[PDB]
Amino acid sequence: LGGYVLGSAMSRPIIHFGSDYEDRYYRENMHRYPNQVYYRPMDEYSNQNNFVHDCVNITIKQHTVTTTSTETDVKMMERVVEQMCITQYERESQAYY
Amino acid sequence: GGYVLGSAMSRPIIHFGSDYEDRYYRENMHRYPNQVYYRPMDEYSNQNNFVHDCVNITIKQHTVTSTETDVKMMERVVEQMCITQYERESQAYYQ
Repeated sequence: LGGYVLGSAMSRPIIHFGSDYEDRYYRENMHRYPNQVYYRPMDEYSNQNNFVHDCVNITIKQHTVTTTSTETDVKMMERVVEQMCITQYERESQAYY
Repeated sequence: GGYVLGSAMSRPIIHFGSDYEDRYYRENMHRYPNQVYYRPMDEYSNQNNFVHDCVNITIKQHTVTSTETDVKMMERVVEQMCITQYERESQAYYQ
């Protein structure tokens, strides 16, 4: 809780699954998940653990509100958001110090 | 085949959107494997096909060798280890 900011677009990561169905589904459908994440702006209480934790949590919540679907899409959304939040951390911390 | 087994590595930190899953991993991460199988780096490798192959072969090896929760967790762990292995291998390969 504390104010989040919507980050700039980034290229969507390719997420890999051991199941052939899901692996292909992601390749074909990745263009439909967001390519931006909401995050808590970096300050003295921030570290990589809580930055990504907070980012994944709020981004997933906001996407539910914004979308006003399937089990498969939920699973994949969460994985792409985590990878994007890690990128966002690298962006915000290589700009903080 | 043409795969190798990697050295054991620190288990990855992974965050989940569900509070339950997020805590389950925290508490049960030590019971997923801490090494992956992968296609060793050569002039055809890049991050995408390396991770693709490593996830495919490692998951297949552990299927041959679960709750829905553990299967999800396992895949996330393997993918992060595969990404870390790529970083290690490509750094060495370009020397």
